[PDB]
Amino acid sequence: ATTVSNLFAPAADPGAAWYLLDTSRSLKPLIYQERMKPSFTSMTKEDDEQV
Amino acid sequence: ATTVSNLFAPAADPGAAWYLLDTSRSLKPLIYQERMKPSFTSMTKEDDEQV
Repeated sequence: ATTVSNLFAPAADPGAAWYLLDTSRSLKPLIYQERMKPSFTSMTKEDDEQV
Repeated sequence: ATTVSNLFAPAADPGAAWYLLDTSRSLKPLIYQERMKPSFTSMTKEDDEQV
């Protein structure tokens, strides 16, 4: 705690143990979508909006 | 325009010129997107509606 100066939060870590700080967790990789076919509802009805 | 009670407006146009007095220009001709698919939203997946 500093009475006046509160600039930022420089962080120091050992990063050498079996684990690391703020470990990341993922279930499955990233998926991408292209609703461009004529069968897509919005791109035929929503003023031809494709997403 | 002359007289009172203005009448309908005929028009005199030549046809010899290959570039006619008017012109209808289009990016694409007629195109159709009949969605006869079992997975289409409104035929089996939102309603019993074929479009």
